[PDB]
Amino acid sequence: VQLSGEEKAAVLALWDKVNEEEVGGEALGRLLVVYPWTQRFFDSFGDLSNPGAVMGNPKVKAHGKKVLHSFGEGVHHLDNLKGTFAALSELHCDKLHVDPENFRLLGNVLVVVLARHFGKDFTPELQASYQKVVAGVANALAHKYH
Amino acid sequence: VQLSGEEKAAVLALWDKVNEEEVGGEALGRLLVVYPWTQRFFDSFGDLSNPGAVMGNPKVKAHGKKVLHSFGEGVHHLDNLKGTFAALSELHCDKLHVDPENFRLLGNVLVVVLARHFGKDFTPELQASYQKVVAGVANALAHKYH
Amino acid sequence: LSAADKTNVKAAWSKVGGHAGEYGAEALERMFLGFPTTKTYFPHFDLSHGSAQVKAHGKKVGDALTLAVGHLDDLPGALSNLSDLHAHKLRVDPVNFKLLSHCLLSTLAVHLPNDFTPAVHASLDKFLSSVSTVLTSKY
Amino acid sequence: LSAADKTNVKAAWSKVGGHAGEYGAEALERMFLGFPTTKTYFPHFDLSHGSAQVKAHGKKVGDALTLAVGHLDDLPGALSNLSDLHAHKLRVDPVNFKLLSHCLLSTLAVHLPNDFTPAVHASLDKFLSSVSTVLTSKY
Ligand code: HEM
Ligand code: HEM
Ligand code: HEM
Ligand code: HEM
Repeated sequence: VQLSGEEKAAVLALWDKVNEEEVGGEALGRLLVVYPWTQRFFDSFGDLSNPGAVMGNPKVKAHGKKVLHSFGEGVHHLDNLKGTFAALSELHCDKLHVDPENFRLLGNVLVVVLARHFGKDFTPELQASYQKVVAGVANALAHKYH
Repeated sequence: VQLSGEEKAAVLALWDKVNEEEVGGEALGRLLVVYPWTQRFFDSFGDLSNPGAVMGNPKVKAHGKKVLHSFGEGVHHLDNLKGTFAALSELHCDKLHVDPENFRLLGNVLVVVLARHFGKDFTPELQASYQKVVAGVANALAHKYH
Repeated sequence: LSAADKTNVKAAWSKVGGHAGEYGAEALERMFLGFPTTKTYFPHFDLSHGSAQVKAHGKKVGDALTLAVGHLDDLPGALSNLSDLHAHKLRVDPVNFKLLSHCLLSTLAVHLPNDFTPAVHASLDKFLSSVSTVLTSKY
Repeated sequence: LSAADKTNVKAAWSKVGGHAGEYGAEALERMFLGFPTTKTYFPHFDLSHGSAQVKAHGKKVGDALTLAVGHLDDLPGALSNLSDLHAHKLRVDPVNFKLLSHCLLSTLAVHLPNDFTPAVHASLDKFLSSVSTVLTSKY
């Protein structure tokens, strides 16, 4: 990913402050509420009818934590994104059949959730760097669809 | 691009029958008529107000021929798409600032124009292979946006 | 849609005539082969070439499009039943409506090459986007 | 938009209050930095941080959003002037309306974290998509 050396340091320093469970649970829940067709993939998780049931569903929280942990792996391996997510790309293409447009949607919801948690510390410049990161991850996850 | 050996041969055999000037002129013209915000990039070419002025504009025909010729280069280099279009990706990102969603739009218009020219010979299976080709080209052209 | 679009769409669909079901089936087939992710909505279908389920479903799709062309001034009313089905029950990802639209245009180009002029393509594209918007309107 | 959406959007915008112009300017800045292709529509602007042109344009954007929230039942009428500008004169690529919407939501999250609940985010997303649709409706 085209990221300067000052940019990477700011990205890594913010990740130190990311609670993967809180952020991850909130980002996956907001995806399910805002883009409700994504609920189709998670029928396993039970009741996802109203926002209250989504945000407090323990499986939404646990899965969001797993998603965010894997995001954090990408953040710590920005020079090898395609290889970090190769196995996950196969899983999402071949087993789950997620359209890759949804990877971009989740990445943008994550950015909005980072904004909500960090406030004015989440500057326009730091958002810009995170937009490059989430796009890099979405394209690594789409690699094996191609 | 994930293409079988039988698939590549069918793709190449159709390209033998492609008139780059006729197909290219029609595909670029249809892009400009159907997705009229794309006209913004081609003010150089003059009058693009109504469909009649677009389809008969000689610069639309000449540019569409150039675009299709470069497509044909991709078709003949399907194992090295990123390298065939590297210089063009730089040009479209850095100099012209074309959003890459428009590469996908042009690729789909090209497929519709192939369908119109070849009729029943443009089978569901041959279209499927061309969809892989045009997506591979659109992603090679988007390479240096990332 | 503009009044010129409406006129083009009604004109173009009168040339489709009774082949709407056959074109709807071919469009589905083109979509399943070109865009294999779409097959996951049809676990209960035989997706074989010439499958009678695809042929029957293509007829339902073509009939709904013909109904829409007769109700261009009130698509949400004419299609409300289908909006609930695709958004609430089926939860179809909106991206797939773009894919089917493209496959339908490809099918019309194949069979009506002299009628599929640039102006008619542009009006049909707008019609199919307008149908798609209605069908994804319940989310 | 549903009636529940309308209620959420009117409620959420009353919490924005008089900061609509400042949020519109910040959203533009976030967009120009995150999505540099959008800068090509503003050759005549100083895109510096704190530029008065961006601040002034952010005020026009925030005012138009406030106008839209007062006219949720007739957005095409209330925004028709802006539809002609963005589609016919400026020819803004529709993708850029998604980018600005995302940047505006990001800005609201920053400044109103306790009010930016999942239900309010979902209603604002629908509102911004509905505004965007109107503004790209003339093609
Ligand atoms: C874009 C960033 C994404 C990342 C980093 C990511 C990551 C992951 C990870 C790490 C797993 C764990 C699989 C395992 O434990 O073996 C997983 C599974 C899964 N993901 Fe994703 N994912 C992303 C996007 C999406 C999206 C957008 C959807 C659907 C809208 C989705 C649907 C699923 C499903 C259904 C599973 C399996 C859940 C289960 O086994 O119960 N993912 N993903
Ligand atoms: C997706 C497949 C595409 C291919 C293979 C392609 C290819 C080309 C080629 C070969 C050139 C020649 C530049 C030169 O002669 O040095 C070019 C220039 C150009 N392209 Fe593309 N292009 C694609 C898509 C697009 C799209 C979608 C747009 C805008 C909507 C666009 C806008 C332009 C412009 C404005 C120029 C410069 C024209 C001029 O110098 O007068 N291209 N492109
Ligand atoms: C122009 C766009 C579309 C139209 C006019 C349309 C129309 C219809 C109609 C008329 C029905 C059957 C209603 C009934 O028998 O009760 C139906 C069902 C269905 N549609 Fe759509 N459809 C469209 C797009 C899509 C897309 C893009 C998908 C998914 C890729 C999809 C998936 C389904 C499925 C799974 C069913 C149920 C089929 C069954 O269970 O027999 N549809 N649609
Ligand atoms: C919520 C979406 C948007 C709204 C409410 C909005 C609103 C406005 C308003 C109120 C004006 C000024 C009208 C006037 O002074 O006559 C304007 C102008 C303009 N907008 Fe938009 N806009 C939106 C999206 C966009 C986007 C996405 C772009 C391009 C990336 C864009 C580019 C422009 C430009 C270039 C101008 C002319 C500015 C000038 O020359 O001073 N707008 N918009």
